[PDB]
Amino acid sequence: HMRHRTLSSSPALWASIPCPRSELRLDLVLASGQSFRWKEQSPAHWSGVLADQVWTLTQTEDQLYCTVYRGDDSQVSRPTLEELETLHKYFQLDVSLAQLYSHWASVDSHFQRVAQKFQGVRLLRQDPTECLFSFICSSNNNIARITGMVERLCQAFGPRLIQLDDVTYHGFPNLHALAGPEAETHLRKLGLGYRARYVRASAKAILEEQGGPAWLQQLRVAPYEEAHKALCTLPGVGAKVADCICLMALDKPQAVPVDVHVWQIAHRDYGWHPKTSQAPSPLANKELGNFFRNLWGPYAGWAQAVLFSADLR
Ligand code: NI
Repeated sequence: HMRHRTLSSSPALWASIPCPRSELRLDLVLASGQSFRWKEQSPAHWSGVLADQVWTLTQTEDQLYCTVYRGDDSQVSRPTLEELETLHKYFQLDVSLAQLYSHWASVDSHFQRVAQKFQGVRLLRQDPTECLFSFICSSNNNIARITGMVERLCQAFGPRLIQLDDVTYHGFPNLHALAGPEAETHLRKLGLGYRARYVRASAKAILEEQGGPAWLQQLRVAPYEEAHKALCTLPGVGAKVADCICLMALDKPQAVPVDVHVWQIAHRDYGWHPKTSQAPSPLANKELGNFFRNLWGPYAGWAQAVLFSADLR
């Protein structure tokens, strides 16, 4: 029976990445919303899956402490350099948040007030497949419910990696696993509802009509507007979901997902109304997304995430 680690209960198995807490708050970032796969299994210790490894992460004011569970295969040891470089990339630590916050507050009076309390909110750089199917599950859904759908989906379809205490960790499934003749039926038993059909159909579509997961990497290299349009050809992927994926997995920092909640924030906190009829809609939604890119600049999606974190708490 292997156990989740804490920094005190096994110090020899942890490795540090220098990182001030003003650049990264784990409790604000790893909290369900961007990813649905991290859980605080003991206080201040976040455990979750990256690719095919399980990690536990914790931090001081100055350091990000990391430990990785490779399975029953290897002898237990500290994270390697390359494994740490993965986390560095995952948290996009090359991007200075202090500078971004400063720039956003300079033209946005409301962001300034809000951001004081909620520093260290950045965007994870997520796997496109995981991101796509997680956000297909997000339509007309809440975070708690999405988290359950995603976990149950991984448990039924993805490979087992390891078990820690009562938690069995699964990798996110590949396209082929989600595309089969039984997939939708199974996913309905897991409670996805109508979302079940879109998961299977989008997996099939990518495989049969786009040339497999290599297509998702091409979108990572394509410009935001083309990637966004391409994603909107998938079953169940409209503007909000395409924008989520653009921002969180295809390196498009200007992508700004718009739904009824963003509409709320914008109207209440920014006084925004559409300069158009509106008797929400796709053109009005895009206008709101344009309002925020106009206001915040090319990292508008990142600024939005700060506000979404502040509102949720
Ligand atoms: Ni009004």
